[PDB]
Parts: sequence; structure tokens; C-alpha cells
Amino acid sequence: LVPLDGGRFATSDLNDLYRRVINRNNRLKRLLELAAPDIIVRNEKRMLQESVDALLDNGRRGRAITGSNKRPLKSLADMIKGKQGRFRQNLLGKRVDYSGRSVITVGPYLRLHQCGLPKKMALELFKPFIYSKLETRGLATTIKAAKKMVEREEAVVWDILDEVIREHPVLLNRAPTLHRLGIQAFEPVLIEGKAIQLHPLVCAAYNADFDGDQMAVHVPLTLEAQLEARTLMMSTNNILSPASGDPIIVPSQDVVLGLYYMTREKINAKGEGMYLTGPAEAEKAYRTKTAELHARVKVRITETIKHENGKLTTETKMIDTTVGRAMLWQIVPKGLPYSLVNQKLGKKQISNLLNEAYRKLGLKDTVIFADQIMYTGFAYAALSGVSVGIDDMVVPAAKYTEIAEAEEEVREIQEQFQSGLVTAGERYNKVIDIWASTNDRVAKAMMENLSSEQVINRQGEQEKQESFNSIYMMADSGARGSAAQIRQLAGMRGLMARPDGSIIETPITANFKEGLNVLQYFISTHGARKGLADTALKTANSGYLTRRLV
Amino acid sequence: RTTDPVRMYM
Amino acid sequence: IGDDEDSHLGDFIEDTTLELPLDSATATSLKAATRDVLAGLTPREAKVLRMRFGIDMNTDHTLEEVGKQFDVTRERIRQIEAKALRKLRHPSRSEVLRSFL
Amino acid sequence: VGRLIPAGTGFAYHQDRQAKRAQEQQ
Amino acid sequence: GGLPRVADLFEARKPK
Amino acid sequence: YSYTEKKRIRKDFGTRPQVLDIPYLLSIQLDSFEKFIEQDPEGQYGLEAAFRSVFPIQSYNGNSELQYVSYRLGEPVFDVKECQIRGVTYSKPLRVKLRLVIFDKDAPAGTVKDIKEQEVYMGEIPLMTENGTFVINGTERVIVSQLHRSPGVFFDSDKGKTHSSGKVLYNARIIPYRGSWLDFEFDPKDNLYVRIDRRRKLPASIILRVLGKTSAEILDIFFEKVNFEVKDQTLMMELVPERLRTFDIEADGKVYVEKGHIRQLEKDGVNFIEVPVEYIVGKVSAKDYVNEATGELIITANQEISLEALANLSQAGYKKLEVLFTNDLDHGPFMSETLRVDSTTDRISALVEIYRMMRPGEPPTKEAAESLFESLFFSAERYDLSTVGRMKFNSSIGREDAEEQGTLDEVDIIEVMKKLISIRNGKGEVDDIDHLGNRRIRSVGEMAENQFRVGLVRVERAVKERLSLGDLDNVMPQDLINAKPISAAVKEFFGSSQLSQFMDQNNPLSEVTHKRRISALGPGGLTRERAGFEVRDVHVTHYGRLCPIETPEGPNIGLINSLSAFARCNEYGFLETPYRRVVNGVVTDEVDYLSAIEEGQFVIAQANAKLTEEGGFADELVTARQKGESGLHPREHVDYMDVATNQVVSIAASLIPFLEHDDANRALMGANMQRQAVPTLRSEKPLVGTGIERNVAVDSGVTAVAKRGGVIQSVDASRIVVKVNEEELIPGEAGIDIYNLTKYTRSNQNTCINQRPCVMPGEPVARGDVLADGPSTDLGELALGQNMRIAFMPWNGYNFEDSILVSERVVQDDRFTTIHIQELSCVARDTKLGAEEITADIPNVGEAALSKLDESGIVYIGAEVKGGDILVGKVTPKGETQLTPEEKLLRAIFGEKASDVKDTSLRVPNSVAGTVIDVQVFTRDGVEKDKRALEIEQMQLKEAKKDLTEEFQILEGGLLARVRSVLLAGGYTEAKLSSIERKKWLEQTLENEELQNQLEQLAEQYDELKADFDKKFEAKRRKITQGDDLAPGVLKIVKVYLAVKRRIQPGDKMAGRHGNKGVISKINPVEDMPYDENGQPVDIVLNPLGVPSRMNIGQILEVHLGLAAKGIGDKINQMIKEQQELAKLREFLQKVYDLGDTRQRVDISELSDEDVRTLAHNLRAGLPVATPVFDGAPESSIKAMLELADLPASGQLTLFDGRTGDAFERPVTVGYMYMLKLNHLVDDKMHARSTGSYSLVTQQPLGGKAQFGGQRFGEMEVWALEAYGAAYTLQEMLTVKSDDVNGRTKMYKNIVDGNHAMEPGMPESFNVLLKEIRSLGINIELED
Ligand SMILES: [Mg+2]
Repeated sequence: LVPLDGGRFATSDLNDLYRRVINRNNRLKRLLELAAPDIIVRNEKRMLQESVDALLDNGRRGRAITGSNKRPLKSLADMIKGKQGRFRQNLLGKRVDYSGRSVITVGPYLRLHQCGLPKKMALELFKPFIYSKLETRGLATTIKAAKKMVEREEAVVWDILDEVIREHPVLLNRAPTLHRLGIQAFEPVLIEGKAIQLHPLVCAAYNADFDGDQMAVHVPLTLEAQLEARTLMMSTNNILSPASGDPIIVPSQDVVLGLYYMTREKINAKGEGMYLTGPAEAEKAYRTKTAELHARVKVRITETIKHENGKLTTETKMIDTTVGRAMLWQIVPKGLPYSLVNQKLGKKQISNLLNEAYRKLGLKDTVIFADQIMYTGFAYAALSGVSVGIDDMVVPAAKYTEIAEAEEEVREIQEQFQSGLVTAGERYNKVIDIWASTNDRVAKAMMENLSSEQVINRQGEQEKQESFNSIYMMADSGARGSAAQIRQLAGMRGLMARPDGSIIETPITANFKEGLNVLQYFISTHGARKGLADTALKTANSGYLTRRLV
Repeated sequence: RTTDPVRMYM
Repeated sequence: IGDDEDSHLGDFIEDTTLELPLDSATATSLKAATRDVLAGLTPREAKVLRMRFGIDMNTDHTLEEVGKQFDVTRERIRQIEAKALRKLRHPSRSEVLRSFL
Repeated sequence: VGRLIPAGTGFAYHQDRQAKRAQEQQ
Repeated sequence: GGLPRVADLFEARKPK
Repeated sequence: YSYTEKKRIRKDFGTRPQVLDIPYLLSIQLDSFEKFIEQDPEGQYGLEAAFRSVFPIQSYNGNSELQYVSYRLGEPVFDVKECQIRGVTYSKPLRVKLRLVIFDKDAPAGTVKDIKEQEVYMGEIPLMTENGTFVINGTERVIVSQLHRSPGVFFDSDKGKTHSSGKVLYNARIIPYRGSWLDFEFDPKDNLYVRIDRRRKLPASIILRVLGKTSAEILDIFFEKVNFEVKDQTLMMELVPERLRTFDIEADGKVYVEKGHIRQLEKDGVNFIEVPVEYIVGKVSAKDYVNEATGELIITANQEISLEALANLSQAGYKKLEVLFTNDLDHGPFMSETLRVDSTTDRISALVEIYRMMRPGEPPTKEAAESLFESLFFSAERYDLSTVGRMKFNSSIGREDAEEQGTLDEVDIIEVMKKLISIRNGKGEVDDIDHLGNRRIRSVGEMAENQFRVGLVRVERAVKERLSLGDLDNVMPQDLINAKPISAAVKEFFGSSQLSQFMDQNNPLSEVTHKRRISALGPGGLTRERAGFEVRDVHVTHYGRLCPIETPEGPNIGLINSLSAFARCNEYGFLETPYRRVVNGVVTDEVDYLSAIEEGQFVIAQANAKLTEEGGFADELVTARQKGESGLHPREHVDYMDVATNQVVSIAASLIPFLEHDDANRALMGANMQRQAVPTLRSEKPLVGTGIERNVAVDSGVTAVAKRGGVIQSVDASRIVVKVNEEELIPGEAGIDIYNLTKYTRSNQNTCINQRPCVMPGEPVARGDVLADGPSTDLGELALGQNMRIAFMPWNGYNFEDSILVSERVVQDDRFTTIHIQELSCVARDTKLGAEEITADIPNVGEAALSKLDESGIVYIGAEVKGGDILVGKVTPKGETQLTPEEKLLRAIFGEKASDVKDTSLRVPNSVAGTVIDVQVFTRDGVEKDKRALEIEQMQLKEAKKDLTEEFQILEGGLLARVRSVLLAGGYTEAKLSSIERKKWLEQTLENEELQNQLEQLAEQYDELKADFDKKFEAKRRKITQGDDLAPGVLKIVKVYLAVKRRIQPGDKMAGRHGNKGVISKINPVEDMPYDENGQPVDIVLNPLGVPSRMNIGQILEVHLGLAAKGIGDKINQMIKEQQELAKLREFLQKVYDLGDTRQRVDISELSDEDVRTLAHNLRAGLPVATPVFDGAPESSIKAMLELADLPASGQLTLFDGRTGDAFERPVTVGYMYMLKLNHLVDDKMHARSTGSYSLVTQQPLGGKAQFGGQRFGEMEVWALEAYGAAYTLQEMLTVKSDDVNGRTKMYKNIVDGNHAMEPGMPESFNVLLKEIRSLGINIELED
């Protein structure tokens, strides 16, 4: 029972329950002292029993006793039990000191074991260490002087902070922590700002995107905790998924797009047919504007294989490849074949490269290779200039003809329905079937029109080339997008379902490039709301299942 | 049949 | 509290009776500095000050009990404490103790 | 209860205690 | 259809 | 075109003309509150209805009664601004005329012995401002409308998901506005069962018997009777032809099929038939049969007929026997079965059983049971099926009477039971609970009325009690009414209700959306956890009523909705939407507002339907919808049309350009984060818009709109004075209009509310013209963000995921700098040791921190303060404090000892730097005012004197100009009038009575022009001078207002209108940005990879359009810079405005030269374009616009890398996009803590940035650490970082002394658990 600001007092309901019990017990004693009639004594004993039951467990015996808030009083059983009880709110989970929280940005310059930490935030977190080092070197005589210097933010305080966090690991955690990869150890690097800079390659581990996400930071204090963070929880050690064993630091989005663009092949490109001494000469040709990234050349490659028994065999041979493939081979560590890079590199190919590097070379080589891959992918995605435009969404000319044919035979079968040849259910089924078939045909036509182009080769004839469309490159590389989303963008949206689940006969015969009308948008919202609500409830279901399993 | 002490008192 | 339902007022009440760890560290540093400064005195005045202020002992003592152990009277104890205070006010051996004010 | 979990870096610690237990129970 | 199935599978639920 | 919009005409790309302008957006609140307050002569709405529902109050004995006469609302003590400043509720006193008639005991009852009339104060009713907001406790609040289940009877079913088999079980629920709920359900054994108030279930025949119905009457009501007489010694069934259509049929002339169509033989028609005896064996009786000779009951009603029973009836002489009809398909024995299971045989036993069900464990008496039934449903005091509920009930059962009754009855219950039985049989269908015809909108007026009625019942019980006693000789009716319960009820509703919400005041759009919000939660509604999928889904009846896009994304999905653009609430509270009538095949401009029930029948086409010049439909088979199902329908079968293309989307969704090219998922985010934008220093129009911005800006109330037209007389940054036109003057009025503008006022979200003038001295203005632009407004158009040059390319991973790369120039030009006003308070109170004092004598503080403080101890106005700076110096008396021996030695060495008072002063929060812009001092009545209080009082008095003098000067100038004109009716030389000094005019002498009477009244009026203005100024002096009613124990409150300029920085959330949100990652230099061939760098670079996967294409189109718009603007700028002739400028403007086949005809012939120059000046920064939702600009129009601006038709330019100068290998989409700065700033989200405050009970770190708290290491984090094997880190977090009081102090000391080692102990939480378990009488102990 403690005073609040303004003279108000804050009390626990246990005080009210105890007061009720004491009052009823004293009344019972007084009644027994007065030689009371039996009925009053029985009533008082019933009231005493009810008060004790309410104090121990309110609401179990009968109507729950409520106070002046018209809300049941909280008893000891409620205090020890429940999601808000002591066990789950204060024993199995706690609020901790030496912790902070900030919005996360992307640091493309960071290494896999480094995280960007604000200077002020680190100053607040590492304050006792700063005091210790400010006294050790004699800059502050006592702890009060050190506190004053830290508060005044002197330059020597910044140097002390830089010396403190040099090899001190820090813990980064993002809610919810679905798996153990949601908490990792990094080496802090002081940055000017208020947002934590995070390595891109750990984002898939954190399930984190930079749209307003916040991350918490913790400071291990004892030597044991620091070594636990360095040895077990460091990001350089956690590059394999504990659920499957597959790599978890695989590149995505810009890195995959850049590695795909650089490793593509173009017909009759500048510098075609040239002979290059190696990756260095390929890079030299690219920087001198002699040859394009996608020019077919012959490159002398020195390639070393580390066999299963440990044999290291080096073979130098001339391989038909592209300039970009050799320039990417310039960063591939020794011990891997050139066939891993002598192809267009999607997400699957880069994942295979990283997995092979881990299986044949180890962890350090894999970490350096991943960092170099991310750097090269970012750089050449920037140099590519890939952009989305309204002309990149090419709607096939066969879509309108297919729609007209489907509508015509729908009219025909409606006429058949008026004749009684078929029932309503059969008509519904075949209308749905034809609309699915027409959607498939339109998607196939759009994909064929989007996946290929005709070019002129050296001899002057017309040759078949894979298209360089930005959306097609994004989908094929596996960076972002798929066939279905391209179908919605440039083909047909398809049949959609009613709120109960039934599929509407008339589908959305319009894509997002042409634009939907009011009815089609309403039908789309019908399913969008369902998806959002299903995600919201399934999150709680998965959380409960995970808690039970743990 | 009832759990309210008031009803029992009445 | 507010429009929430899982938050309660009791989670926003501090423990004002607690001592900040900075204050406890300052107290320990002050004890060490006082010991160091008193070590720069002769045992007589150092122990006179210690017993007159209760440093490293349970109870404070008046002038009479301080005088009794030395067998000397009260007035000599008073001027001994005055001499100790005057000597400890010299800035040659009082810069470290000044930072605690 | 705020003690080391019998998993990972606490494992050996817990093991040590169990040994002492038996050795004292002798 | 998948998450509830996993839930009943891990809970040893008796089929109707 | 209006003057404000002719200044900058936005090009419209729409093609469909509008027949109905968008109505006032805040009608749902203003209309409801007008219904609540405005007097109703019919007495059906508002306070009058509650008064007539509660009054008259009759005494139990009959001695006297208190009756209602009339009510009125008094004048407010304070206006809105003073209520907000002081921190009091803006309200009006309520005064009700009540009379207390006293009856005469000796005289027969009903004789009026005496009458006493008095006005009674019944509390203060809060008032709605002109913008639909309330000022409660000094803050602005909005009451959200509720979507609740409509009262009446709803028929539903379990859908075969309860019983082991299918067995679809049907129930009917009668839910009133007030009273108990009545439920009639079926069981798996086909018995009609009844529940009251959701308690234990009984046979439904009990409710029939308690109304005095015999079993025979029940069978007659619920069954059809077939009769069987004995004719000519043969069995004789009365044949009904419809029934026949297993035995040999009689009527030998027309024998039917025997034991093996019907109509052909029934054509002749007979009234006789003979059946075997066995046909009677299976039937059940209909009436009770009595034999007079025996005196016994041979067979009872609802009994199986047997051969012995047939013989007994034969011997009794009875020849006629009637039995009930029973099938397995169309007619059922349900009522007979529930009669069989029911054990009741009379009304008394039914009442006894009902009483046992209601009140268990209590002895049942006849009077008690009778009372319980009468009250539960047939009492107007405890049951109210309101007008809407009664209408729905009558529509449900098809009853055309008792339209004014609000209590159930015989006919209602029996009709409900019959309809449920019919629904089970097959005739009839269940009701949809998500249907908008079954859900109702309940607004501020209805809720306020209900709470006022609650308060009135509270006062009515005490009034009745006092009336029962008879000492009313010297008692006045104001002594009977206690207004405190009524005030408590209304204050609880307006301050503590879940639907009375803190106003969203980030921008005008947030205000409008919050005022147009509907919640399924709140009292009488749903809960977040118990809500299901069905209520969250989009129904087919939401078309034109609820926006299917705008809804919170999270736990509140589907439970909070937004009103559609044209949606309206009818008198019964059901949402209705407008439609255009189709008469004789042409679409008439007549608008009919239809509800869902009326919408279901008709076939409604959409606004996209093609129309001919004659007004009819173009194509024979048009797209339409009927009964909620879309399809293709003949032209002649169309009954209605949509009125606008934005009829289904809300305002926020209607403000998203190219919405038809975006997914609903991302449109949801766009609409949501359009309400989170923070106003900037310079409001800038959107280059690409929808044309609705003007409506939002005008209807939000943030702008200053002219009440009357005229010519602006004076403009200043804080005041606009307008000279009203000669045609719009009220007789005997001043003739001027004064608009005081709000300058740098804190909003609910610590933003800046500032009104900037947009008119110059001498500018003509009409009614509805915008005089001053409020926050996020540009020339009367909503301006939430800024137009930024956008390049869609990856840039070295700085736009990875959703990250945004922003140029340094954006920071340099302060395009996203925002002003945040923060309020801090210092309360000096009275303590036991003494009274806290505000002064500049702060112990242990040097003169450096006292520089910005005055003599009174309050910081100066305009002082730049940083974190830790003292704003108000406060010292509190402190008790004796015990000192350690070392502290005693220190005090003895250096004699500094001044600890009489403790420094607890108001300090600026850390990492906050700003300028003090306002200081408010509140002093309790009877407390000496410090020098700063008198300084502010003198400043306020000087401001009031100057403002009143200036206002009076301008108004008297206008009125004396009117006087002048009245003289100019004749016309003379007023130079002679000025020959005599102005004051000396009152010193003139006239002898002629005609002139002298004039002079008399003129003097009598001039001297009276002083009394009223002195009264106004004295009232103002009273308001500033008087003391403030503070909380008990509070002596003085000092409030300091800090203005903080927050610039853009990494970590800040920035977003567009298409759901593409992001966090800024780097502030790149200008030289590192991509640049075009002309050297213009881009300011923001966005990742293209986020466009295709989320399928929000409307941004790319917008980008292209933005480019074209800016290009055209640049051309206009060039034409202005080269000083070309106005003819060429007019030609170019006409060419620009004539693009496409649009509905807009802006011709420049009637635009004057100055108007043309002003328009061109406003088009320098780009030509605004309007693309209405679902009626936007096609790609061909965008390409034509781009070709006009001499730009590539693809919208892609060749950019060069600023770091190398090498052109990118592919063209990049470069354009202009409208980007917003959301209210998620890294300054308010960055937190860090090493050691601080701790919880009182758990001894754990507190939670939150406001409390300098730590992060929570939850169960999932513990699981992750255990999976890692990190035992020592987990132990560190559990013990020495959270609740080991000795361990954490030892750890702090060890870290300070270098030894990074810990000595873990026992958490205090485990000790609390131990003590709790021991308190539960359970011995828990730690064995050793
Ligand atoms: Mg996110």
C-alpha cells in the first residue's frame, strides 16, 4: 500500500480480502462472546468460509467478489497462475538490465560478424566498463568524476568506449524468437546515428525486413557469457539451419539479381569470341569497355579440386564462358570446380555454391565467400540498372482472343442449360473448368512472350535468346516473384472464391496493368481479408503448438 | 440447489 | 492502464527505497579514500578521528570516551581533532576527497 | 530457481555435483 | 488443413 | 471555378461526369448530436425521449408525483479554447423544469391539491464542436460509432457441427435493446425447448401455459385438424383435396389407386371417404372428451388413440373425432412431443417451474412467480423492444400491427415459434448475421441518451423513495433531484468508454477517418479474442456502405471499419447508399438512397457502364449485380446505377491514385499509413492526385473557410479581417468578419498545428473560399507529403529489402523536417514536511544552469534548452537524513552542509533539444502569485485590451461606413462634418425637435456603445484574473512548451500511398546520386524488386505521370523565365488542359491576364493532375503527356553513376512520387538502459522508454539460449540482470573494478512465489 503522485494510494486486492476475513472472524468471535442465536452464528461461519475461499481462489466457489471497479478481486491463486501469473511473467521470462532497442537499417559494408551500433546507445549500455577504464588509466580519480565526464561526452570518453567494445560481443534479438537463430552474437561497430545496422545475410535468419522493424540488444557481462557468445552464438558459427542442415545465410534479392545478371549470356555482344588469359584480363576488358559482361569468350582457368581423400589437383585449361562468369570466379575460393560458376546463377545455384564451399572447404572459407558474393552481387546489381516500367508488363495478344472464345462458348452452354440438356451443377462445373483452362492458356502465352526474344547474331541470321525483361529476370533468378505473380500482372487474375469458399463463375479477366473495375476489386478484397485474418489466427495457433512442444 | 449465502439466509 | 487490458498499474510503480549501485560504489570509494587519507596521519589523530566519527566501528563516541583510552582529558582530544581537521584541509592531501562533494 | 541449466556449459557442472552427491551418500 | 492436422497428430487425438 | 481553386486548376483525367457531389464527411457525428440535443416536439429522439421514458415519477402510496415539463441548455462558462487551455470539459448546463403536484388524501385520488414548479440543475452535458469533436478534461476526443446486432428476432442454425450426426439444429433468438433474451431451440430429439437469459433449458410448452393456454388450444394453434365422423355406420374422413396429392379409397364412382394422378380424379370433387380402422390407430387426439354420465375423461388431448379408446368413444355416443396432422416432410409432431415431455399441467405449475429456473434455491410462491414473469418480458420498465427492434420483429414475423409497442406478447411469441417450426419444416430460410440489414449503426446521440437514462433511473429511485414519505409541505422539487449520479453517468460515458477515444490528429485525413470510423467492439459488441472469421469477412452488402480495403491489419482486422464515401445512416440506424434511378431505359440523375434489404431486390449496374448521348445504356447486355451476385443482365432489366466510381472505397482509399492497379493487401497499408503522415515545414501539393483532397481539406476544419464573401481587408500571420459584401449583411451588423489563426499549437500526437494565410490584402473572396491553410494543406488541397524524384534501381544494397536511399539535398532543403511540440509539467504540491516551492535558489546547482531561469524560477520564453537543462526550479522540504561516518568526516573537513531542501526540478528529457515557446502558470485560489504569474497576467490583459480595441475599431469602421452610406443616400460634403472635431460632434447643439430628437437618441446610443464592450472586457478580465481549480493538495502547476525541429535521418520510416513503406538507410551525398544527361541528380532511390511481388503497379504509373507533370511545369517555368507573350502561354495552357477525352473543360478565354499569370506561377513546380479511382488516366494518356513534355514515352531515362560517371547498362524508371514521413521516428524509438528504476514487488527493471526500462527476455529467448547451450548467459539474464538484489550490485562493483565475474543468487521472484504458496496454506520448502 504505497502512495502515488498527488496523494493517491495504490493497494492490492489481497489487502481487501484479508480485511474481509479479519472483520468476519472478529464478528464471529464477538457473536460467540454474546451467546448469539444459532442462525446468526451459522451465517457468520458461512461468511467466514466464503471470505477464506475468495482470498485463496476467487470465483471457484461461486460469484466472484468485486471491489469498487466492478471487477473481480485478484487472489493468491490468480497471482501464481495464468499467462500473467508469476511463473510465466516473472520467472520464465524477465525484463533485464544492460539492454536496449532500436530500429534496424541495412549495412552492406559490414562483415558477417559485425553489427552497427549507435554511439550514444553503446555509451548507455557499456557505462560501467567506461567508468572502470576511466579510473584504470587515471583520467578520473573517483566514480563521480567518471560519471560527470561520461555525462559531458568528452572525446576521451569516446576513445574509452571504442576500446571497451573492441572485442566485446553483443547480442541481437528480434521478436518473435521462433528459433534459436533469432538471437545472435555480433561484434559492435560504432556508427553515427540512432538505428542498428544489420548485415543483410542474417535477415533470413531473423525474418527481418527494413520496413520499421525493431531489434533488441543485450550486453554479456561475465567472461563466461562473452565466450559463450563468441563460440556458440556468433553469426559466423550459425550458417547452417538446425532444422535441416541447409545453409541459412544464402543470398536473396539484390545479391541474387546481380549474380544472375552478371552470369547471363548474350548473343552477338561486344567482345564476343575474344581470348582471355584469365579472370583478371576479363575484368580489365570489362573496365576498359572492350567487352560486355555477357560476351561469350574463351578464358584460361586454373582450377583446383580438393578430393575426398584430400588430394589437391590443379588443372589449367581453356573454357568457353562469359566475362562476368570469370570475374565472379575471381572471388571463388580454391578447391571448387568451375562448373558451379559456368552457368546462370539463380538462388538455387548460389545456395549450391555456398553448400559446396561449406562441405569441401570449411567455415572460414564459406564466410569469406559469402561476404564476397554479397559484395559482388550488390555492386553488379547497382551497375546493372535494372528497373521496373510499364512497358515491361507485356500482355499477350492472344489473351483477348482466348477470353472471347471462352465467353462465346459460355453463351453456348447457357443456351444448352435453357434446353434442359444439363443441370445447373454440371454447368457450374464446366464453366469453372473452362475458366481454369483459359487462365492456364493465357499464362502459358504470356510466359512464352516474356521468356524469349529474337536477336541478330554475328552471321546476320536471327537467333533465339532468353529475354532480358526486368520482371522476367526477377522471377527467373528467384530473387523476388514467381510465375503466378507475373500471371496476375500481365495475364489474368483468375477465378476467386466467395467468403464461404465457393468459386464465382465469372473470373477477373483483367490484370493489374489494364486495371480492375469496382466489382473485380471487391471480389479480390473478399479473399485478401480472408488471407489476412487466417494469418493472424494461425500465428497464435503456431505459437501455442510451439509452446506445447517445448 | 443454490450457492448464494444470501438466498440461504432468506 | 489506458485502453490496454494486459497492462496493470502495479507494473509502473518503482521501489524508491532501493540504493542505486552508483551510490553504493561511491560509498565504497569514499571508504577507501578516507582510509587512504587517514593513513597519512600519525596513529593518534587518525584513531581520534576514527573514534569520534565511528569509522570502521559500530558506535560514535563523545570526547570523554576518546580521552579515556589515551588517559588524556577532553580538551586535548578537542584540539587533536582540530589539528587533524586543519591538516586534512590542506589541498596537498584533500584533492581526492573533494570530488565526493 | 536461477541455477545453471543441465545443458551445454552447465552440463559438466551438474555432473560434478551428482558425483559428489553419490560420493557423500556412500 | 496442415497446422490443425499437426496439432492433432502431436496430441494423439482420437479420430471421430 | 472558385477563387481558391482558380489559382491552381488540377487537370482531371476522369471521363465520367458526376451527378452527386460528395456530401459533408462529418455528418454521421453532427447529425447524431443534433438529434440528441435539439428539442423534439414529437418526443421521440434525444433528451426528451429519455425524460418522457423516466418521468413521471409516481410515489408508491400515491401521495404525490414528479412530472416533466421542459428542458434547456445554459450558456457555457468557457469556450473551446479556454476549456482546452485550462483543462476542463467543454459543456453546457442542463436546466429542467419540474413540477411536484401534491394529491389530497381526503379527496378522491387524482385531485391536484397544490403545484410547485422549479428549474432543476441536472448536470452538465458535453458539447460537440463544429468539427465533430469533444473537449473532455481539456483534450480532444472522438466517439466512434458502433456496429451492433439489431434488436429483434433472428433465426439461425448450428449448420450440423454440434451433434454426432448432421442434425442441423435450429434456434430463434429474441434480443431487445433492454431486457432479457428469449431463446427457442431444437434438440436432437425434435423437441421445441425454451431458454430465458441463457440458463437451464425447459420445454417450450411452459411459456405457452404461463399465458393461460390449454393443451387443446396449443394443438389448435400449432396443428391442422383432420376430422373423422361416423356416417351410415361407416368411417367418414372430411377429405381435403390438397392433402391426398396404402389403402383402398372410397367413393366407388371415383375409386383412386388402392394400396399403390390425384388431381384428375379430384376434379369431380367429393366430400366423403372411408378408411380402415388401422388408419386411426396411429393418430393422436386433438381435444379432451368428457362423458357426463361417467364424469371422467375418456381420452386426453395429445394421446395415442387405441382400439379400446375407439370402443369407449363409440359407447359414449360420440360420432365426431378430430386428430392432428403429422408427416415426415412438411408437418411435424414437434409441439406434441414437447407437450409429452413437459410435466406442466396448469399455469401455476408453469410459473413455479419458471421461478425455479430463474431463482434456484428459493421457496416458490404464486405472487412471486407471477411478478417474475410479468417483469421479465411484459413490463415496460424492464423490457424495451425499441422502434427499430419492433420494426425488425414485425418484418420477421409479418405482423402489421402494434408498431408502437415495446413489450412481447401472446401473438409475438406464438408467431416466432410458428415461424421457427416452419423453417425446420422447410418453408422459410435462416437469417444472415453478418448481413448489414441485421447490423445497426449506433452513434454519439443514442449512447449519450442511454447513459442519461441510466442516470435518470438512478435519480428516480431516490425521488420515488422521498416521495413515499409525506413531509412535502416545505419541500421544493429541486431538493429531490441529485444531479451527481447523472453527471457521473455522462462523464463516465464521455471519458471512460472504450468508444470515446483519443483523437488522431497527425493530419486532417486522420481526423476525418477517425470521425468516420465504425467499431464492432465496445459495450454491447464483440471482443478481440472471441471474434471469429465470419464477422471479419467482407460481405456482399458492404458494397457502398463499408470500405473493404480500410481496416486495421492485426488482431482488429474486420472489427474496425470505415464508412464509404457516400454511405449514410437512415432514421433506424441502417447504412444506406445512393443510386441513380433508371427510368424508361435512361439513367436519370435522381438519387434514391437504398439499404441492403431494398438493395437485394433490384438489379444495379455499375458506374463503368457505357452510356449514350440520350442517357441510356450503350451495350445490350450490361454488367450488374442482383441479390449480391454479379453477372450480365439485359439493358431493360436494370433498375439502378452507381452514382460515383469511388462509392465503395473510403476517403483514405479514395486518395490513392491508380488504386485499380494495386492489390487490396497493399492498398490496405497505403490507406492505413496515409493517416500516419507528419506535417512538414512547407506543405506541398501532390503532383498526382485524385481530386478529393479539396473535400478533405475543407471538411476537416483545419483550414479557415470564409463564412461570408467579400474583400479581404487585412491579412497578418495570425489574423484575417474580411469586408463583407453589400448583399450578405444582416441589418444592423458591423460588416466585418474576423478569423484568428492557430499558431504553433500542440496536437494530440505532439505535432504542430499551424494555420498560414493564403490571401493578400485586397483579394476578393467568396463563401467557402480558403483563407488560411492548416497543417498538411496547400491552397485548400490536402498535402500530406512531398514530391520527390525517384529512380527505381538497386544501389549497392542500400535499398535492400524495403530500405530507402535518400540524397543529402533532401536534408539540406528541409523537405521532411517536422516541428514537434512537447508539453512538460512541474507540479508543486503540499507535503507533510512542508510546501514545495518554485524558486531559483536550487541547492547543489551552479550559476551555469540558472542562466536561463528568471527571478521566479521559470525558464525564459525563447530559450534554447538541451537535455538536463532546468526549466522550472523546484525545491521540496526533506526530512532528517542519516549520514555515514565518511560523509560526516567530509562535512567536518569541508563545512559545506546545506540540505534543508531537496532539488526536484523540471529538466529537459535527454536527447531532446528545442526552444521554449510558451509557459503557463496555474495558481490555486488563495496562494500568492509569483512575479512570473503577474507578468503573464499583465501580458494577457494587454493582449485582451489590444485585441478588443482593434476588433472594435475595425467593426466600428465598417458600421460608420454604413452610416456614411445612409447619409450618401442623399449625398453632401462631409468635409463640413470633419470641420468639427470628432468628439466635439457630441458637443453640438440643435434646437429643432426633428434634429434634437435625432441627437438625443444618437448620444444615448453612443454612450451605450461603451456599456456592452465594457461588459465583454470585464468578463475577459474575470477569466484571466480568477484562480484555477486544481486537484486537492496541488499548489501550483507550471507548464512549459518545447518546439523541436526533427530532421530526416537514417532509421526514419518513409512511405508512399501504395503501401511501399521503408526505413532510410543512408543519407548519400549529392555527388554520389545517379544523374541524367542534364546533370540533375535523383533524391531518392527505390528498389524495383518490391514492385512485382507485392503487385502494386499504381506506383510506377504514378511515377511516370509525375515525370510528365513536372516536365510540363518545367516548360511553363521556361516560358515564364523567357518572358514570352501571354498568348503563347494561354495556347500552351489550353493544349495542356485539352489532353485526352476528359470530362473537364477548362478554357482560358474567360481567365483574365492576372488570373493566367497567377495560374502559371502556381504551375511552376509541376502541373497537378487528378486520376479518380477506377476512372484514372490510361497508359495512352500518360504517354501523350510525356510526349508533350519532350520526355521518352517509356518513362525511362539514361542515368549515370555519380561515383564513376559510367552510364548504367539499362534505362531506369525516373519520375516523381509523393512520399510521406510517418510518425515512427527513430528518435522516439531508440532506447538503452544500464541500471535504473526497479519494480516494487518483483524487484525487476521497469518497462518502457518513459520509465528508462529494460527489454524483456521472454520464454522464447530462454528457449533459444537453452538450444544454444548458453547456460552462463541465461544465468546472467535471470539472476544478476533482473532480480538478484545483492548479485546485481556485486556485479556492478565488480565491473567497475575490472573483475568481470558474478556470484549468482536466488531471484526475488522465486521468493515471492514461495511466500505466495505458503500463503495458500501449502508448505513449500527448499531441502538441503
Ligand atoms: Mg516488417
